[PDB]
Amino acid sequence: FMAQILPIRFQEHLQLQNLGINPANIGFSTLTMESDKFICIREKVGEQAQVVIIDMNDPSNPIRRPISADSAIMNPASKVIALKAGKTLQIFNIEMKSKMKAHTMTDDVTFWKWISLNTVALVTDNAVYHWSMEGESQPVKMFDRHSSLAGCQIINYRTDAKQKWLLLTGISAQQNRVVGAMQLYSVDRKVSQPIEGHAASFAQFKMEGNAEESTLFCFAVRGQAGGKLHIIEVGTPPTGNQPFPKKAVDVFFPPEAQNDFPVAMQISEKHDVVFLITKYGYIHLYDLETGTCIYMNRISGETIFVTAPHEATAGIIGVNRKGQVLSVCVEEENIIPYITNVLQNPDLALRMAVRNNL
Ligand SMILES: O=S(=O)(Nc1nc(O)c(Cc2ccc(Br)cc2)s1)c1cccc2ccccc12
Repeated sequence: FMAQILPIRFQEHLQLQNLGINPANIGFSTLTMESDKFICIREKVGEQAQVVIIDMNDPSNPIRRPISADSAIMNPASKVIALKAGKTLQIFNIEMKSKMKAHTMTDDVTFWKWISLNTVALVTDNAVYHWSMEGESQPVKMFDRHSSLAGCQIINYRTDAKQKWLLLTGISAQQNRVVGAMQLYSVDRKVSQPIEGHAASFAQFKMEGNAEESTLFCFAVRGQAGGKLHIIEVGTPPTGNQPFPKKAVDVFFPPEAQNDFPVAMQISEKHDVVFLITKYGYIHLYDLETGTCIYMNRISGETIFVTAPHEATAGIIGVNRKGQVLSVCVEEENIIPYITNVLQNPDLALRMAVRNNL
């Protein structure tokens, strides 16, 4: 019953191979998507290093230039790009064709990412730094790396909106298993906590009855107990708030997907829904308040290796290994019908309508 309506809208936005990208460069080491505004690809054509910027508002006109960099990340919003070569980092203003700032690190930066409109996080083998793109400031060390992530491939770093909670995520091969290792750091406490996790995100959520938003930490893991997802408030509730009761739910994997595991998460600011993507190209939806699983489906035939928030729909946008650029968001008009008649969870249907963010 109601087999035809879905709680999500799937969209294809682009096929990068149709825009002249070599499929060999459609991967984590050469293609970045730091927000839904831009895709940046490093390509070696003949002997020439080139960097291609796809403006998602004008994608059929990619800009391609000879630029030598080990890594290239567009600003989430501005026409500004961070470039790295060896231990030397530069931030460049594209629109004004001008160098903004440069810095030479002592240690190699193995992973970097824009964490805000104006700040780029730098991960080295032993520490994490934040670097403002503005003014004269140098990178500032935020914390030292926990031994539990030693030797990991770093896969993500992110913060809460207030930049008081910092999360570093790595994976390692333990025999034939991919084991996720996170470090959660409290700026104010100066304390780290090691956490077995594969994908996470922070979120701000206003509980019924509270005047102030709660800062939530959501992570998903496939460990020895199977797939689990946790939704936890970090630190102490804002003055006047009740605390958010911790939620813990299973994360399902079908029998034919024993080697699947979580790889990405984004949280809808408008809908209070967690989007979880797996290595095999499945998407899951969970309610942020309860952890309730809303929907699961395989949405991509290829691994989706990078994601970002999709701002226009308060959804998730990603790029798969073949170059499909795809998004998923809540279908606002069919979500409650689906919850009512397919999930048959009227409490969730009621709570979503009472939030009234549809
Ligand atoms: O749009 S650009 O400004 N194109 C450029 N092409 C060349 O050749 C540039 C050369 C240049 C060297 C030194 C300075 Br200072 C300024 C520009 S800048 C640009 C700058 C930085 C990174 C880019 C990556 C992909 C596409 C264009 C890029």
